[PDB]
Amino acid sequence: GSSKLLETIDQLHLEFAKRAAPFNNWMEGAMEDLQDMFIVHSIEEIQSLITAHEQFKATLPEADGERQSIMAIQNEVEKVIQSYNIRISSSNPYSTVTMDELRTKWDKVKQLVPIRDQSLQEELARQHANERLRRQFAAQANAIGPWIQNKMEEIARSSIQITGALEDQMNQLKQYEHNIINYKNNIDKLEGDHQLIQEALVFDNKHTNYTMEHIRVGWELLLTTIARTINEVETQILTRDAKGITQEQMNEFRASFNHFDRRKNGLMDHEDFRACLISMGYDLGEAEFARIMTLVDPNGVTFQSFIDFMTRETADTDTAEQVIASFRILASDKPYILAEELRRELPPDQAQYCIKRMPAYSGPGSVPGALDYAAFSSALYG
Amino acid sequence: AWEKQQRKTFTAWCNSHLRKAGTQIENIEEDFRNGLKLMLLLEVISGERLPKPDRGKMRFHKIANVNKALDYIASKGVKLVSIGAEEIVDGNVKMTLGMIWTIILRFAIQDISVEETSAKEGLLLWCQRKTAPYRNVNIQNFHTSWKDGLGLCALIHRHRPDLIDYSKLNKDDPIGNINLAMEIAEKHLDIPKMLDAEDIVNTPKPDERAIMTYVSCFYHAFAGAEQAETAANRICKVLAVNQENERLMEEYERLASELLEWIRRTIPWLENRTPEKTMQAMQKKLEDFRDYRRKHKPPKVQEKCQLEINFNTLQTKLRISNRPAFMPSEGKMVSDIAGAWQRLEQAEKGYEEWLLNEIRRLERLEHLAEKFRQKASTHETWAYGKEQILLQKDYESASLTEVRALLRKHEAFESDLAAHQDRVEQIAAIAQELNELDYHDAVNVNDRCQKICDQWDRLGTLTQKRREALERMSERVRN
Amino acid sequence: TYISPWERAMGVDPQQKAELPKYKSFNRTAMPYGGYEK
Repeated sequence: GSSKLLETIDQLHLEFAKRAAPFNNWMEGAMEDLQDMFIVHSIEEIQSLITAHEQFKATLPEADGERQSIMAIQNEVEKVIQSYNIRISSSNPYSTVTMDELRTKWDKVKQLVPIRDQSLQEELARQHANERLRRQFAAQANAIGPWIQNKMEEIARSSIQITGALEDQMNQLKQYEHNIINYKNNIDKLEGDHQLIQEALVFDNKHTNYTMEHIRVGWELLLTTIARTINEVETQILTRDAKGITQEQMNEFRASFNHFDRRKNGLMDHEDFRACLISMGYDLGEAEFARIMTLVDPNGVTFQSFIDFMTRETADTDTAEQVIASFRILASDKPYILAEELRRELPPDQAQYCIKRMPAYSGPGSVPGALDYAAFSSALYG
Repeated sequence: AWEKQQRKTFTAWCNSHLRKAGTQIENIEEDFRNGLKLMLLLEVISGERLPKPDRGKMRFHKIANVNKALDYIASKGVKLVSIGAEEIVDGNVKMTLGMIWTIILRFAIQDISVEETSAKEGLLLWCQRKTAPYRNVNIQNFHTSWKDGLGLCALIHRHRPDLIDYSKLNKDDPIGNINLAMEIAEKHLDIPKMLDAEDIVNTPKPDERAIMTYVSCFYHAFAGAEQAETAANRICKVLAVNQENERLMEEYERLASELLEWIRRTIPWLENRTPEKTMQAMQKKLEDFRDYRRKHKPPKVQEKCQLEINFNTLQTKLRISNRPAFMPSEGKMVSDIAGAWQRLEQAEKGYEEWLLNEIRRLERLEHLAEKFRQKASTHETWAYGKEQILLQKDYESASLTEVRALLRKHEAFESDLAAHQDRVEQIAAIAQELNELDYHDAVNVNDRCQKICDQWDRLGTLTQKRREALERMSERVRN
Repeated sequence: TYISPWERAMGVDPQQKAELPKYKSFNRTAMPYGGYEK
């Protein structure tokens, strides 16, 4: 009877339920994973996500075919219940997922696809711009980093020169310092690139081995090394000029030092110092040799030290006994001096420092207001 | 003529040094006879201790004292020329005058010569050196060159140019120029008039011993005026040296404490390795550390190696001037300054790296916490939805036909539930990572995840409890 | 070589790159229609 005509409706309703239910959770799983949150720190990580999205976009025509194939069964159900006018609820007793539900959910999947590729293309652009910053840093750090190392070595070499001239060493150091002052222009520009990288949240640079802190430390080291070594030259000149020896005579001593140097690293000494004594003066080499062997070092013969020990025996300086005698001739040969006397001869500016800092005489030939220049001058020299 | 000039000069020279001694002579050939005035004159011009002169009332006493004074002249060693100790007491005019010149030469002419030339050569050289720029002056001998007396006025311009009008003086009046030069010397330089002008200019050759005596007193007067220069240049030397070294010593203490204090406040900040709750706060910490390394440490690096060059030059200036070494304060020492700068640098190397490694770990937590929030809510709604359709126990009113249809509808509610298995697994996995990474809200993420997992278990058992109810209905009508 | 007053005073001798923790990215990809193998 009607059990044959109505059986086809049941076999259609079960084919719908068995096709629509798995397709529904595919769309439910696609709607969620399509608008999923991502974070990448490599160009390969965005290239893999864009590849996986192109694979999803590729199967969409096949998914639309199954979408129409599932709605074909749904339409054919409403077709045969209209064709044979059999009163029923027209709501699939097996699938609780209506055809309208699968239609609106497909529209949602359709709208998320253009969003996902525009968000992946935005992050690809971010990753491509970030890689440019990574490369920009490695371009300067791998050039500035080793440059600093070279100026460090150049300065370390100029502060260990055998052919020492001091005035030539100062002009060479003033040009190594001038190279540093015109290279800072590149380091402050590198600091700007480092800021652009760390502000882009980038801790990734395989293109370089040098960190910014490696350059920051190296630059401070170089800056404190040029300032240190320039002062060394100024100190050697200030002590040489105070020693009284002339500039040409100093270079002459450095030249005589250089040839009597077979050791090179150290000063050629022992019988070579005897060969310096034979050039000038006569004999006196038995007590003078023994004194130079004791004068090698007071505590634990040196190259620079040899130059200092030759210029040490020639000693002539101005001390306290010279100024105490000069204060006595001021006081007209008195063991004390008056405040009135100090301002009578000395310039008023320099006279007032004495009348204030000079102590009480209190000696054998005592007198009120008598200043003691013997204790004032002997304190100035320790 | 030589005796008239010796008598006036050697008397007023004796008077110039015997005014101090408290006695005066009038007749040089009579007052010196006893030897008392001669032994007193030697005590003053030398300033040394001399033997005791016997009073000389007796004839033998006078000679005994002249021999005492002449025995003192043997310590100097000066040669004796036609001189007798007896003829001094006798009153020999040529002998006494010649002996006075011996005394003037040894004490007022030999100690004058510093160019190792004895007596006249040392005094003449000084007269020629001091009268070199003067064109109208010519000094070659101590007699005809002194006779004009225009070079004596030039000598007073050589040390006091402000006191004399050199321009007015000419050779037309030798008498008046000599008179004027002796009045200036007597009224200001305290050199009494020993040479008479009228007598010298008339005579063709004046006595060299008398002229040399007058010049020696002029040299002696200007010896202390030029000695003031030695005293001024040495006091200016040691005062400028001690004032500069003391100023530079005060700048070391000033710069050492200023640097020491900046290191004191930037050391705790640099060694605070306690991270913040948000990546925004730590990224802020990185920018203020970036400002420190770009605009705060670089000048303090210059002031550290400026303190080194300043201390270096300070110890050199003291060493080259024989002054003792500079000793800084207990806290502002060399080892204390380098020691504090060493403490500062260790803290700054870790601080960079650490800050990034905190920023990155926060970056992940900030993302995974938001992702979890999003996945938890989309599941919470889905789970609530499926929970209610199972709570509707409307299946008890059904026939075997409706029951078998309801079983295939519940079969779909089972397979679709199993699809959301890895969704719940993902929620549990990303909450586990927030707990392992010490997220600040990992106590409330664990509650939201535990409640979701405890409900998912009940959802699953309730799913299988309703299948068993439908199966109990299908196998009921079957029999 | 050339001694410094600063070095002798403090006690000078007279004669002489970060591996980051790796992370399990929880990035998810939507299932393409059919299977995952294609």
